Amino acid sequence: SEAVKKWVNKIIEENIIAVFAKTECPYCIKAISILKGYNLNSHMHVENIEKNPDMANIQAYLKELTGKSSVPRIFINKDVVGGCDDLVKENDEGKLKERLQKLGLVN
Ligand SMILES: [Fe+3]
Ligand SMILES: [Fe+3]
Repeated sequence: SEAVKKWVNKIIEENIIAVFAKTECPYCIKAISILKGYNLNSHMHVENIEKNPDMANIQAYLKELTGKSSVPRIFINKDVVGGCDDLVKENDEGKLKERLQKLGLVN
């Protein structure tokens, strides 16, 4: 499906911060909370791909784009951040703040 790919693409391209998640997903919730902690709400979109008839297609495409099919899947300005563990590594090592500074999202 070109449709599925185009839909995922629109989410990644129209939102600087894009998070693909699922229902009752602790590491989705943790990653989303970290990002909101940087006051990124206005530029974030969270998509629950479990509430979707094409979940498996979406997951397979996210694997093609990022190397993993699991949620959460996190993109920042179309760059692959990865999962919540990747986000925690970038956050602790100063890379997440640098990303956001280059985007004008944090001073
Ligand atoms: Fe449950
Ligand atoms: Fe949505």
